[PDB]
Parts: sequence; structure tokens; C-alpha cells
Amino acid sequence: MSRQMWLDTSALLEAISEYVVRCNGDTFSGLTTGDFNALSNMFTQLSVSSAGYVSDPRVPLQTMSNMFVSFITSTDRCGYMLRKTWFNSDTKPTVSDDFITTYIRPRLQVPMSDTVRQLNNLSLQPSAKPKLYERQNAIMKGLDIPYSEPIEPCKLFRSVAGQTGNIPMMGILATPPAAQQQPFFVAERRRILFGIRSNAAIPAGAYQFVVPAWASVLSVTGAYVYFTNSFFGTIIAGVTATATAADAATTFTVPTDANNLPVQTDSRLSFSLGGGNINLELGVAKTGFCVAIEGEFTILANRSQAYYTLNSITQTPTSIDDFDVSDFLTTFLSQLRACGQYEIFSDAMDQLTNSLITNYMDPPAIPAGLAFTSPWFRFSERARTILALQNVDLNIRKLIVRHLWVITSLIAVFGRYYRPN
Amino acid sequence: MSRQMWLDTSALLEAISEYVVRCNGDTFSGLTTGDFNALSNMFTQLSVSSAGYVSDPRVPLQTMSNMFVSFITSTDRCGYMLRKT
Amino acid sequence: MDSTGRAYDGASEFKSVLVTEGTSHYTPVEVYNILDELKTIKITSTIAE
Amino acid sequence: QSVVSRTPIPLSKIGLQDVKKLFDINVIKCGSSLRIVDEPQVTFIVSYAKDIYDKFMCIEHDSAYEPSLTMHRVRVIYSMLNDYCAKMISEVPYESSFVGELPVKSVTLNKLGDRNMDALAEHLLFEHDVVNAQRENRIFYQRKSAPAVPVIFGDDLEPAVRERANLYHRYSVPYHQIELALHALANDLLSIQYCHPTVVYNYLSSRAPNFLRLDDQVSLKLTSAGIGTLMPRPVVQLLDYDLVYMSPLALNNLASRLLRKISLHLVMQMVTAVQQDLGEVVSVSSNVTNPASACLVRMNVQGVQTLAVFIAQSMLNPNISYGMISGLTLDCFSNFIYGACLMLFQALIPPSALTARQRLDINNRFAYFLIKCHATQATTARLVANQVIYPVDAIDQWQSNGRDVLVAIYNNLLPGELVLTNLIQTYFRGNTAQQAAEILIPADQTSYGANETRALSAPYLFGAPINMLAPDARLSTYKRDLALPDRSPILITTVEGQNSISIENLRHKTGLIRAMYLNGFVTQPPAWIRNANSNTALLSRFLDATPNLLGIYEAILANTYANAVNVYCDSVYRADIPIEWKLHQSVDPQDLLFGVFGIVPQYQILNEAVPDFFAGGEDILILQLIRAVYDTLSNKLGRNPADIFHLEEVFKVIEEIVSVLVQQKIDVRKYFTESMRSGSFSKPRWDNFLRRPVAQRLPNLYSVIMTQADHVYNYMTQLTHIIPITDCFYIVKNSGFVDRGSTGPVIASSSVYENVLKVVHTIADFDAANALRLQRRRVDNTSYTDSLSDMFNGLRSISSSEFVRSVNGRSVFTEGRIDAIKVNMRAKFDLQFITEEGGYSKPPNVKKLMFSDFLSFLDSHKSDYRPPLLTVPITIGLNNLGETNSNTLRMRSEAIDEYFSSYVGAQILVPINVVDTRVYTEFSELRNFFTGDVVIRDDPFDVWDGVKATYIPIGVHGVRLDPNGDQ
Amino acid sequence: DRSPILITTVEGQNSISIENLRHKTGLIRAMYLNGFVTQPPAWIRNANSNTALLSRFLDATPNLLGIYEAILANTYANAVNVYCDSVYRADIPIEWKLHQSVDPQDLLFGVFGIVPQYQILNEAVPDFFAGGEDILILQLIRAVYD
Repeated sequence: MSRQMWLDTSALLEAISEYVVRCNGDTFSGLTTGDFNALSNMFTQLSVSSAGYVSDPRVPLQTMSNMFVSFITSTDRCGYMLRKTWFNSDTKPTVSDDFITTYIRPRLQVPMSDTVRQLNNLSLQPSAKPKLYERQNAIMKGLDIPYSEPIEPCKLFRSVAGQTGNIPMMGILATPPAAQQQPFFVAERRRILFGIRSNAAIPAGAYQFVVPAWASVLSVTGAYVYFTNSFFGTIIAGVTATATAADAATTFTVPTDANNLPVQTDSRLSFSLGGGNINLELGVAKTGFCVAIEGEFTILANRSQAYYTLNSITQTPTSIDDFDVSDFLTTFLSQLRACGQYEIFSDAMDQLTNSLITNYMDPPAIPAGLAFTSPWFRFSERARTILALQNVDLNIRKLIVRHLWVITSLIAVFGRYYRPN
Repeated sequence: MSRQMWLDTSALLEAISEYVVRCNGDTFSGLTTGDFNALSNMFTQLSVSSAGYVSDPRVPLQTMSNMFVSFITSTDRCGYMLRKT
Repeated sequence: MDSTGRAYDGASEFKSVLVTEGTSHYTPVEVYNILDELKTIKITSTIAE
Repeated sequence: QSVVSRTPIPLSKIGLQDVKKLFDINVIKCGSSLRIVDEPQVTFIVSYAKDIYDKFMCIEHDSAYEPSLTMHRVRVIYSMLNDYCAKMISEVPYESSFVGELPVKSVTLNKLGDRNMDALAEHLLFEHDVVNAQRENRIFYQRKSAPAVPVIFGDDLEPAVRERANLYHRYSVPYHQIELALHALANDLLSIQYCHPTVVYNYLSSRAPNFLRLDDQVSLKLTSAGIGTLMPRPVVQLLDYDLVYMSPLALNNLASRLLRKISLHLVMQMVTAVQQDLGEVVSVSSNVTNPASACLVRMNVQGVQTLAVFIAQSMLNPNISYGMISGLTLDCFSNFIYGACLMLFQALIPPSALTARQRLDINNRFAYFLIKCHATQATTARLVANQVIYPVDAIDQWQSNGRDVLVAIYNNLLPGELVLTNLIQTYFRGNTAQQAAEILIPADQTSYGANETRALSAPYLFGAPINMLAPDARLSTYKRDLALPDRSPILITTVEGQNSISIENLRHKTGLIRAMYLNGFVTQPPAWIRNANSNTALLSRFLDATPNLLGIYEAILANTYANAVNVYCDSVYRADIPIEWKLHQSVDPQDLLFGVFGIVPQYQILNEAVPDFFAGGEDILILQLIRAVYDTLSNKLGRNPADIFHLEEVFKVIEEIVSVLVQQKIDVRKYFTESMRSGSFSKPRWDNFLRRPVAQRLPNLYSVIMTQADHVYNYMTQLTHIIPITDCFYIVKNSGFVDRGSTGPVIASSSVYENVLKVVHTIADFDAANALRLQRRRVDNTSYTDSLSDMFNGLRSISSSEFVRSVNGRSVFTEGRIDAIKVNMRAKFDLQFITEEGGYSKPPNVKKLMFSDFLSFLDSHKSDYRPPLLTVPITIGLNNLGETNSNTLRMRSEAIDEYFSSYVGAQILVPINVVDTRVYTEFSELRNFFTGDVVIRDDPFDVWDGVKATYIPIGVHGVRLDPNGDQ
Repeated sequence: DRSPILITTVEGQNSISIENLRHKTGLIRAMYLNGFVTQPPAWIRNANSNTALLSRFLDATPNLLGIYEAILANTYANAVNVYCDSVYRADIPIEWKLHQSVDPQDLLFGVFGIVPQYQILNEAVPDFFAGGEDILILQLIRAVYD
């Protein structure tokens, strides 16, 4: 039913997983573990039918996945979840379906649940690899993400006026330069890179850098900033990493901090790229330079909305990640192939993703030029495609990506225990 | 309801704001200035009644806005006020 | 006749005894641990004495 | 014997004066002792009252160390609905007066005691200021036309009777909204509880079946109901009727009622005449004893009664009872009569009516019969050799044990053995041998430890499996609308075309009876050697008359509405139901005999029985209400009450509450017993009850009431911030506050202001304060002290005198700040006002609390297991020098100060900042604070209580049996 | 140090472990409800019935929880004493020990009839030190001999 009702149950199944992980190899004979206690109780909450101790938790977990696949495939049933309003309002829909009745309903304790949740964003060490539930909330309701949760810059990336992509900008960074080119801003897994490439030496002095829309969300702590010539392991040409004990200090400043931040120094720093720009001061002229910020990356407070809402997107087409869904699908897929449905599923999905987009454009019809270059689970790519339709305006596109995602995740969670037989 | 009802209430809220600015830094210990009294009474009429005593004006005002956004953002609810009539 | 059971028969004879009770005097009810802790005290108290 | 009320919280009428006030008004004329003021300042001090709803506050206890309290509060809240919310202000007094040339109806302040704004104004200085205020009072505190109806009835009514604005008037009274708040809820309560007679009529009259109607006069009265009448509104909601099977008590009542309703109307010939007739058909020799002859005597009417009634209930709900068949001898089937009857009987009952044990025996007794009488010498031998069947003389090897022999015979038959393959397959209604052997319900899932095979269902009724019995959904749509449970009675037989009942089943079993007796044996039963003729006759007439059984089908189908429009019927066999909960009686298939010959079908139905409708559903409402209350109780608590208190203690609260919602001492306990025989509480059964999710919403009435409760809780919760309580009190050598010569309203106090205190020691909590009190040490040769006292001495003592210090008439405080100890304990402060007239003759007696007293406190509570509450007194001297006016030198300044010293001396205190007062200097605003609305209907609603609206059946009439959904 | 024997573990604060019974429960299930090689006579004809009855018996075992509650209360308050012990001394002659007979069958109604109270009633208080009179004398007799 309610979009909220689905999330709540996902969180439950996603919690059941967590505890199953906790109980693995910790299930002893005379012990009673708070963990196993939780688990066995959660096993109960699934089925509206019965509440007896589950002697074999495999059974109901299976029945549930099966029921789900059988639901998520038939557009006659799961249709209501593909409406514009389902991803928008918390209005309990007048739908009667065996699945929804037996498995979906509110499950999170209120208001406590939210209280805990917010209290959490302020927690010291949040999960380094968050449940889907968290994204589901950010992507759908636009909720905040933990203030100190780490993130890999490059995912955060999006296309900008200046440079089209990130990964592709690599090959160009390799080719020696014609003449002093324009500034570049690329991002790796564990570090941010910016600088100016040139075949001819460029003077010592002040240089202004405009931090991109996607990276003005970043903030780092425990960082080492230095001059390097590598990007994802690939060599950058048209830049020098040379220096000497005599060279004058090379400091850079950010609007958020009234103090100079040293480069090529053993001190660990913390600064905010949300200031809007970096001011670098080369102490000695260099034949092409590239600065690197390697540290712990976090998304500034109340800004994760840009990333999860697809608001950081300004161009078209654009480079877009997948919010990590790919990493959660693994299990479901391997379970599909197991029973030979990987095929039959892809066809029901294409009907889903299609029928979905349909409801998004008034008047009600498939757009022209819908060329899906990849399968339902390579989301990252399918998103680029949806976001590349010149027919429908940006907003409706974005909305479809988000809505699609939520459904995608919802599957990644419920399918796993699927075994037809 | 009535387009009129919304205005009458909007007016009240604008009045509350007015008297807040009127009272900023004029809320002294031993006296109940007329402005403050009026501000107090306006708070009183904002809520239902079954909203009880107002110990901290920030709350009822905060609650009201929250409910307003979850309203003004849901087509299903605030639809009525979008039709021509 | 309706989810209440009875139909529209005679009149409802209202018993006031059902509210006036438990309202009056407030007697606090102790928590588990507190209750138990208090007993452990008497036991040890005596063993010590 | 639970009788739920339809109006749990009846409205009562109240007078404006009886509203409990939360504020006190003190009036004083503020003057100066230093100057000669022609006009003193008439001042109004508004302070909080002292008894603010105590039953709910309990200042004595701290909700932070007694979670129990909040639980108690929830309890109180509900009782407050009755003590406050249900008492509707209905009489604000007014008189006709004018304001200028314009005539108005103004509230008569004169009769409002100490809220008599008119009198309060006579306090002003000059007669004209009074008059003006008094007239302004007639302008603001007046009765005006009502802007809109205060009570919101959601019903759709005829304009003529629809509540309208001009029936009400809105009065502005000298009460703060906060004060009137609770009483405003009455309108909400008055709404969901009563409605216009009309509605009730519509409800009853429309939801009536075809053969019932309201009485003539009732219909008329309910219709001609004039404006302003209210009758209690019907509560309708689909309940979670499946709970019945969770509680013994609840199920026992379902069964009890299911049975009381059964009523069959059969007509049969004279026991005699039937005998006389067959007596001729068979040629009874009054000397010869033979089968045919004998049975004609065990022919009684009572048997048919019992048999039919059984067939009837066994068809209403499969889970209430089972039958025990009599005379299942090993080879009973060799007695054609008994045999034929048992076979027929199998068409009047669903499998659910017989023990899964016996059902199995029957199959075996049949297999025995087949092998014994219809099997070839060659067929028998093969089976025996393959160990499928045991030889027939092995009388002992056939007695029952798990195996369903018939299924095995059938499974091992050969193509050429046509004779048997027919008998068996027909018996098993067409299912294949491998189908008949299918397990519908694994034994481990039935309270009776025995598999439920298809073969154990196939021979009974339409031959459908016990779990998927075909339902009689004929009245389905009608039930769904009324909001009755979405379940039906078992389909006993189809109803085709125009009022024609099908005998489809009986036919089937007839053809089988023919094929097993009137066709021919291999080795005929001994009974048949010498009586073959007389037998063939009797049996021939028997089969020719089975259609007479149609009569039963009628008497049952006649009450279609009664059988379905009710709560007790069901058609799904819950095998897990404890077998000891079921009722049981004996059944003799032979009794069915006279029924085949005797019963006379009337071929048209003329009277339908009155359905029970919603009767007996109260138990579910009660159950759901229990769960509702529990969940609320646990929500306001934060966790499951049982995690913290003894279940009994929790239940006691739930009981008290639920009972108020339904006006009846309810006992949660009894609903969850171990069985129907044992009344012991089954914590497990209770746990499963709580473990189950909530399917349906509560009826609207209950939902509103509970929501109105929550509002009250939050309302009170808010009134918490006005009771006298600080999070800390200070200990100090000496203190007081005298501000002589001031013109302000405060000129003296037992305490001081916060900024004058210098905190040099801080005692964290009761424990610590208590701990210090107990650390005694030797000081010198004969004296000891204690860490707390020792700390108190470390404080600088400021001479009493220095507090009342004055310079040329104005009090001044040259001294520094008062050294003090800050004790962070919860404490209540007892406020007291004193008026200083100006005549310094008799010093006031101010209550002061000494350090000594605080120690005396800590020693009376040294052992407490939760912090005690210190009541700290604090007196405030109000400036009322206005009544004192002359310029003559009477006494010495020093004397005045000495007077005021009466306020100093206090050692334990709370800052004056703690006291929250509103101080008005212009009467105008004092009024503007004290003004609120009450909209009241001019004429009281006329509430009809004893209205008696019951259905009445119309005469005899043509009854049409709705046909079953066909193809 | 010496204390009485622990009848069963106590986790939580009033969460009594029945893991001990549960073990036997499994064994009982293996003994009868899993089929035999040559079924006991009692089970030839009433096979089903026994299965049902014994199955209820097992499903009701946790009820023994009540005995646990009682015993546990006595070993913490009532009977706890300095001369309690858990060290089995194998050299004591049987003739010296107190004796009585018990019917394990009585445990039947115990299983179907006992009603736990889910809570321990330590209302009593130990007389922790009584009973030394004899020891003391023996102890002195021995010391004086020396």
C-alpha cells in the first residue's frame, strides 16, 4: 500500500538480514542471545498468518519471496506502485491484492523510530556502508543522511558545463598538452583532484578555482594534500611533481576557513569545499601542476539532498552513478539464474520500467527514441538513458529515475529468498 | 474552506508576526505591555483550544507550519483549493 | 443490530460505579527491578547482620 | 452476559459558574511611602490557582522515578472525559440592557462570583473611570448571534430539521479559553454519540431484509421527528471476527448462540400409517422374524428430529461440533438397511461433522464389505498375496489402525475388475486412487493427530476436501454491505431455477446404494440367503422414496437469511482447533430411515426466520477494545507495560478503561483461558493475542472517544508547566528582600532574586545531599559536625539588618551577594501573598524555612528509595499603600525598617523569579485576558432515550430462494 | 564459597531458561514420535492417539517453568544456608542420608497442570547461620584432643 508501508517492511526484511548475519555461527546450545531473540521474533512478524515459533525460518522467507516475484511481475497487480502519486503521497490506495495484504503494513514504532534516526545523524561512527533503507528515504522523502558517513567523491560526480565526464577525462589528462589548458576537476575513490595542465611553465602567484556543483557538497577531514601526477593509476602528463627543500610554501585557502592550508606537508587537514571555490598560491612556477586531496570524504550537513534528488544534474546527457543498488542486487540475480528465470524476469522488468515511464508523461505514451542500451540491473546506464530523453523535460526525467530506483531496490530486498519449485 | 477563511487566518498570522516584531526586546520583567498581551491572546486563538496552555509560543507555531507543508504539498489534500470555483 | 451487539431495545442504564473507581487515591505500582532489588536488600542485610 | 452501551459518555448540563478556574485575581492600590501621590496605581495581579487538577498532577510524586504514574494518568484521562468533557455549558446568564441608543443582551457579570468584572472595576479610583469600565463591560461581555453551528453532525438531513446557525448564540464570558477548553469537547462527544432519529430510521429500514419491517408507530415517530431531536447513533464497523477462534470463551459463545437459533419445521406422516404401508409392500408375517420386518419397529420420530437438527448445525459452522456415529460394526455394511442409511447420511453432512477417526473406519468397513461380498475368489487371493489386504477370517487384522484399506484396494485393482472399480470410484466421487490418497492436512497440523486424506472427505456432501468446502455465498453481497463478517455457511445443496431445490447429492448416493445391494453379490450376505425377496422389496421402496428427504433441505433452506446474516456461521475447517473445545452427540444412521419414508415435502416455502444479524459480536468489539487500550497504554509509556509491571497490575488498568468505553465491568482474564473447561489464565494465549497484528480499524465512536482522550492528556500535560515546581532550591545563611519606598507592586519578600546569589557549593542530587549529611567527624574534645553542615558554615552570613538597610527612605543593599549552596533537587514552592497596608503596627507573620528544618527533612527520609519532595515556602509582599494617606510624622524611620525585617531570616529558598505572575495596570487589558467563547443552543436538545425500534416479520409470503452462482 | 546447586540458569532478571527440559523434549521426540523398528505394544492400535497426547505433553512442558520458579526462590531466600553445598562427597554411607520415594509419573499432571507465575516471590528471609551447634562441638572435641 502506502509507499511508507513498503519502506517499513523493506526495513524489516533488511533488518532480518542484519540479524541473520549477526546470528551466523553464534547459535549455541545452552545460550540465549539477544540477537537470536530479536531474529526469531522478527521471523514471526512476516506472516500475518500464524505466530508460532518458526522451526525452519527458510519456509516463510521463501513463500514471501515467491509471492513477491509473482506480484512484481504481473502489471495488473503491482500497477498501482507505478503511478505518479505512489512515489509522492502517503495516501493509502484502495487496492486489494493477496501479497500487499499478507506482507505489507506499517511496522516501525512511531514516533520513536524517527527520533532515533535523527539522533543518529549526529552519531560519531555511523555505518560505513548503510542499509538501503537510508537511501530509500533520501531518494524518496528527501531525508538527511548521517553527518559523518563517508562517501567516495567520484560517485557523487555529475556532468558540468566545463568538462563532460570524470572517468573519460582521464585519457585527455594523459595526452601531453598543446598549450596551457583550462582547469580540471576529477575525483577518485579515496581522493579529489584539481589543477592546471601546460607544456609551458606557468608563473608563481595566485590562481582561482571554481569548485563544481557536484563537489561543493564535499568536506574532508584527516587529509593529506599534495602534488601528484596520477588519476586512477593512470599517468597524467603536462604536470610536474618536482620540488626542493628551498621552494617557497604553496598554500591554498577556502572561504569557510580564514587560515592558509599548506600543501605537500605531513600535517592532516580538514576543510569544507562548500565555500564555492579554492584559492591556490603556487610558491614556485611549475610546468603544469596537479593538487590532490586525499582524506576522509563526507557530505556536508543538509546537502545530501543534491546527490539523492538528482538536483546536482545541470547538463544532458549526464554521467550518473546508481546509489549503489548494483551491490545489493548480486544476491537476487545469482538466485534467479539458479532456477532459470534471469531471462523471464528481464522481460517483465522491461515491461515495468516501460509502463512506469508511460504514466509519467501526459499525454500517456512511450516516448520517442527510448533506446535501452542495457538490462534492468545495470541501472547506472539505464538512468543515463532516461535522463537523455530530449522529449520530456528534465524534471519528469529525474522523477522517473528516482521512482525506478526505489522499485529496483524494493526488489533487491524482497527477492533474495526466491525458489519457485 | 472559503477563500475568505484562508485570508482571515493569513491575516491573523501576519498579525502575530507584527506583534512579535513589536515585542522584540520590549518584554520586561515587571510588566505586561499591551502589545505583549495582544500577542499572547493571538497565540491563544491560533491553536484549537484543545491545544491547551501555551508555555512556549515556538511550539504551536512550529506545529502549525509543519502540518501546513505536509498539506500544501499533497495534491490529494489541498486539491480542493486549486479548482476554479 | 449494529457492531454493538444489542438492538434498539430499552434504555441504557448507566452505572457510575465504573468511573469513580481507581480514580480517587493514587497508589504507585513498583517496577520489577526496584521490587526485586528491595528484596535482595533484606536478604543480604540479614546475612550481614 | 456482556451488554455494550451505545452512548458511553452521556452529556450532562452545567452552569458557567461551575467551570473550574485556573487563575486568581488580586487587586491592590500601589502607592509610595516616600512621596505624596494624589493617584495611587490600581493594580491587578493575575496568578495561577492552587488546586489545578490534582488527581492527574500528583505533585507529591515524580513521573521520572515512577513510570507507574503516567500509566495511572492515562487511566485518569478517561475518567475526566466524564467529569469534565461530558459536562456541557448550557447556561450563561444575560439581561436586556442598552449601550447608547443600541439595545444589547449582555452577560450578567453580577452572577459570576469573583469573575464579576463589573465589581472588579469598582476598585478603580474615580466614579467615572468605573462607569466607563463597567459600560465597556456591557460591550465586550455580551450575547451575540452565532457565526456558525458549534456541533458538527456529519449526517445528511432534511433542511427542515438540519441544525442551523440561528438556533445558537455565542456568549463572551470572563474566562480564559484555557479554562473553558475541556467543556468544549462536549460538542465533539455529543456528535458521535447522538444523531437525528431520521438517521436511525434510514439505517434500520434500509438494512432490513425483504420480510422484516419496523413497527408502524415507530416508523411514524422516527420519521416525524422534529428539529432538535437526538437519538443514539448506530455504531457500524467491520470487526476482526476471526478472533473468535482465538479465545475459548469467545468461541463458546459463538457456538452457544449458533445452536440456540436452529429451528427446523418438518411434517411427517403418522408413524403408524407408514408401518401399515411398508407392512403391505413387504408382506409381514406376524409370526416370521426377518430383516425387513424387524426394522419397521426401530422406526421413531424423535430420531428424525435429532438427525435433522444435527444436519442443520453441522452445516452452519464446521468448527463447533462433531458427531459420534453409532454401531460401526466390522461388517455393518452387510446389513443393507444400516448400510443404505449410512451411505445416504453421508450426503447430508460435510466431512467436518464426523471424527476423522470414524470417517476412516467407515471407509474400511466398506472395503471389508467389498472384499467380502463383491470380490472374485481370484481377486481376493491376489490382494492377500501382495499383502494389500488381509484374509477375511482375520477378524482381528481388520480392526482399525492408521491405514485406509479402501484406498489401498482401489490403488491395486486391475483393469478387468470392473465391478469393484465402479463401486469404489463412485464412492470416491470420481477421484482416482492416487487422488483419494492425497493428504489435505498433515496430521501434525491437527489437534487430533491424524492425516486428512481426500478419501476422508470425498464420500461426504459434494465430495470436496474439508479445507475447501464450497460456501453458500447467496447472501454474500448483502452481508458485505451491512458490514457483517465476510464468511458464509456450508453449501448443503444447490438451488437451481425457480425455487427448485436440487437433490443432486442424494441421487448420487442412491445410485451407489443400488449398485451394492440390488445388483448382485459374489458371495451374498447370510441375511440374504432366505430373505432375498422381502429385502429387494423394502430396499426398492426405500430408494424410490429418498427424494422425500427433500423436506430436510427445505426446512433448512427456508431460513436462508437467518442461516447467513449473522456472526456465528463459517465454512472453513480450522483443523488446529482443540478437539476438547468441540461439543459432541451420538448419531444413529438408522434413525434416518423413518425420515426417508415419513418426511413429506411441502413444495413451497412460506416462512423465513428472523436472522440474528450482529448479535454476539460484542465479544469481538470487547477484544479489539482491549488491544486498543493496551497499545495506547504502552504508547504513552514507551514500552510494553509488562516489561516493567506485573501483568495483573496492567490488566487492572486496561479493565477500568475498557469498561468505561462500554459501560460494563469487563474482565480481560476470562477471555484467555486454557480451555473451555479450565479457567486458568493462559499467558501464552494472551501473548499470541498481542502478537497478532491489527487488521480492522475500531468503530468510529470508540476511535473518536479515544482521540478526545489523547487531547485531554496533552492538555493536562501542558498544564504541567504551571504547577509550583522548580528543578532546584538554594540553602543560605540568611536572606530576604525589602524594597521600601518603591511604587512597584512588590515591596518585600521572604526570598531574593536569582542574580543576588553567589553559588559556592553545588549539591548534585538528593542522594549526594543525603550522603553529606551522614559523614560525621570529630571536631574537638566534645563536638562533632557533618560534611553537609560543615559546608553550610562555609557561607558568609549577612546581618538581618543589612537587608532592611535604607537611605533617606529608599531601601538600598550595600552588601555584596548572598553566599549560597545550590541543591539540584525537585521541589514544590508554596506561594503566599501579603498586602502591606502601610500601617506599621502589627508585623506580619512570614513563614520562613531554616537549615535546621532541611536537615530534619533529610533525616526523616535517609532511607527512601526515591527522592522525596521538599515543600519550600515563599512569601511576597504586595504594595498596597493607598489606603494610608497623611503627611504627619508618626514614627522613626528605623522603626519601619525594623518592621520589614519580618521578611528576612529564611535559610532555604527558591528565587522570586520562580513565581510567574501577570500584572495589569489598565483594567482594559485585565479584561482582554479574561475573555472567551461559548456557543450555546438556545433550546436544549431533546434526547430520546427509550426508543424501541425492532424488526417485525410480515405474514406468510412467497419466498424466493436466490439461485446459486451458475455457469 | 560453597553454595547450593543451580537447578537451571537465570538470564535477565526473571527470564528463566528451560534449555534443560528442551533437550529432553528433543530426546523424547526421538524416542517415540519418530517411528520404531518394532513398535511397543501400546502403539499397535492407538498409534495416532498416543502421538496426539504425547505431542500435547511436549507442547506443554514449558509449564514446568513453575517448578523452576519455586525451587529457585528457595535457593535464594528461604532455605539458602551456610551449610549448603554442591560438592558431592562419595564416601558417605547410604544409611546416614534421609530418604523418601518419588513417582516420576506425578510429573504428568505437573506438566499439564502447573501454572507459572512468571516472577520469583522471595518474600522470605534466610536463617543463614543455623545448624552449626554440632560442628562446633566436634571441632572443639578435636582441638582439645590435640
